[PDB]
Amino acid sequence: VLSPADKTNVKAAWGKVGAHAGEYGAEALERMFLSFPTTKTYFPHFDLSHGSAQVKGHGKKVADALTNAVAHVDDMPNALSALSDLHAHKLRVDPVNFKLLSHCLLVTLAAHLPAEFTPAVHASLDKFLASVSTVLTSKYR
Amino acid sequence: VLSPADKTNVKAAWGKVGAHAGEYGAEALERMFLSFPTTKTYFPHFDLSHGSAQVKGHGKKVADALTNAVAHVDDMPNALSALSDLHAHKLRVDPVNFKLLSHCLLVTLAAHLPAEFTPAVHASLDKFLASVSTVLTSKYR
Amino acid sequence: VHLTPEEKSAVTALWGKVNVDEVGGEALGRLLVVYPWTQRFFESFGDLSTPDAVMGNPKVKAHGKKVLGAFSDGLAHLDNLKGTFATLSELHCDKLHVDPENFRLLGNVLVCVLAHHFGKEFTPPVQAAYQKVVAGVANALAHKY
Amino acid sequence: VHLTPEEKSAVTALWGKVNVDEVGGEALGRLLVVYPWTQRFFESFGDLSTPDAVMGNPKVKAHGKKVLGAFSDGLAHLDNLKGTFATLSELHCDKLHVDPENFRLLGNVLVCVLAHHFGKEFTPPVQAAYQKVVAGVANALAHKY
Ligand code: HEM
Ligand code: HEM
Ligand code: HEM
Ligand code: HEM
Repeated sequence: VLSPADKTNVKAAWGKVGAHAGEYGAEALERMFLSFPTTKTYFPHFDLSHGSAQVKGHGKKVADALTNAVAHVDDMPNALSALSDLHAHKLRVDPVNFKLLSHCLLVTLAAHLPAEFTPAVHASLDKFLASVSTVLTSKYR
Repeated sequence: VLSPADKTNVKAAWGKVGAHAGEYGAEALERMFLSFPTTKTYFPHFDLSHGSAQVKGHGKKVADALTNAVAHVDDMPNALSALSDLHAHKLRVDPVNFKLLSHCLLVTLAAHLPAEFTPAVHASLDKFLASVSTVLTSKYR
Repeated sequence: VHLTPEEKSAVTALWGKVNVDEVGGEALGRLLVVYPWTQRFFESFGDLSTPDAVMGNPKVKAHGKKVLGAFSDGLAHLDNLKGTFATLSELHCDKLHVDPENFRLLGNVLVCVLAHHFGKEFTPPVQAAYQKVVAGVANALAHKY
Repeated sequence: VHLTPEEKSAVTALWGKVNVDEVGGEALGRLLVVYPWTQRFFESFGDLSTPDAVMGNPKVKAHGKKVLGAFSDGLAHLDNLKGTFATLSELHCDKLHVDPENFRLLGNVLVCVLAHHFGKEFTPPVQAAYQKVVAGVANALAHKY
């Protein structure tokens, strides 16, 4: 449960991401594939090579959805219904994986938003990614 | 979320537990202590010996709370608020341990309810224990 | 794994009583039923729409027997699981693209199945030895990823 | 751990640029803030009521330095983290009652602090190697439980 402070923290941090969200999207995936090689089992049809357009494009896709989620921080369940659906009934990614992408995304933001990645912002973002994870895995069963 | 089916399943299997809940609670703890030794770090003040009265006493408490969650299956967040507060603020049990107890609870029921422990019931009990765990950990941060 | 001699005997003693054909189908069907997401690898198996559809599906049953067969062999090479499972690890990774977490879920399901089947005989400490075993197998199976 | 000579160099060289003092205080503080339940072991430290209060607490800072110190010394025994942390493993279990999961949480926090610090320099491949190390350390510390 995101507090008012959290929502603020998140909106601020993401605010700064701006035009780079797509790139950060791509970079987190790349960090994910290398750090947790088991996550590659869900992308057998992609070229997982560095700077692959498939990864880049997918990075964008993920970033936009996070953007949309920040925008509807108050109504996530509703803003991500379609995506919860897709993952629960089509993709069927194992829930453990969500924590791996989340971590890689924090690492990415840390590396790129030094001044903004304060302990309190770090805490907020974590809870945020956890929340998003929960929503995306709520219709699994 | 628990479907009507799930609810019937849970009330049904738990129904069979009846007056053995206490003993089954104690047994789940013991299996957990033996299979997942790291959970012992939370009970440094307990005699964890075979047939410890402390374990016995603790098993009853856990069993009583589960029984209370079954009795209020449509209002768990409220029926369990107190316990949610305790765990979040005083015990501060790492979240991952809930999954370990759940699993040892499933094992105990299986070992005692051969006839009711059907695939469908197994599934329902798993989602149920996951829900209780979610509630007890909801106020952590 | 770190199996005390007496944990190794207890595993082996109980395993002697197991009908791998039967337990095999039970474990696999149950997996597909409790964690429906795991169904993603079996779209060619047909109807998996309800519990009965899964539990009774001839293909699930046959597959389960295969998996448990390979598992039973692992039990005779408890000293070298990594070696025992190497080609299987490569296959699951490179060919099948099966997330190794699936291997731990199956392990847990299997432990419930043994409890189901053996009742009181599946003592706390027998469970503890099997927990070590299923973890070792899952680990061995994920080693080539 | 199962570090490639190349992965070994990458760890080795970034570390050489680390101010243990600051990184240790920040890693431990971030832990107490992101995962508030870890504060159950530091009651005697004082005011942990706020990020500001945690980050400023000198008891936290000095404990952070002690922890990273020991971590630091373990990178010199990357081929035997197990024998390097055996005594520390027993202490944490038998005296401190610290759940090893805490070891994993810090590991991850540590990685965020390094990224925070080295920006550009902390590349995907450098993170992969660090991830292997934090996992390795956590595993070694949990070993005697
Ligand atoms: C941070 C949480 C996540 C978000 C917001 C997210 C969002 C998305 C989005 C926006 C898409 C594209 C939908 C479309 O094509 O219209 C997608 C697809 C996909 N996601 Fe998720 N995702 C998340 C976590 C994960 C994780 C952890 C994995 C696997 C390890 C994953 C695996 C996939 C796959 C395999 C696809 C389809 C890729 C393709 O074939 O193009 N996702 N996700
Ligand atoms: C869904 C699962 C759980 C339930 C229903 C549950 C319920 C309870 C209850 C009813 C109590 C007693 C509170 C009182 O004194 O009134 C308790 C205490 C406690 N629980 Fe939980 N709990 C659960 C999970 C866990 C887990 C996973 C752990 C750690 C592995 C844990 C550790 C503790 C400890 C250390 C205490 C205090 C015991 C004492 O000192 O007497 N609990 N729990
Ligand atoms: C105890 C762990 C496991 C063992 C020992 C095992 C063993 C096997 C064996 C011997 C085969 C046949 C190999 C071949 O076709 O040459 C197989 C195939 C397969 N396994 Fe595994 N398996 C295990 C767990 C799993 C799990 C948990 C899943 C998915 C949830 C899975 C998914 C598959 C699939 C999709 C196939 C191919 C089926 C086909 O013929 O189309 N396995 N496994
Ligand atoms: C990188 C992993 C860790 C390492 C290498 C490590 C190392 C140390 C060392 C060297 C000490 C000194 C105490 C003595 O020698 O008597 C210590 C104490 C302690 N550690 Fe760990 N530690 C680690 C992780 C943790 C974590 C994650 C926690 C809890 C969140 C923790 C809780 C404690 C506590 C409570 C003490 C006792 C402090 C005191 O006596 O006031 N440690 N640790």
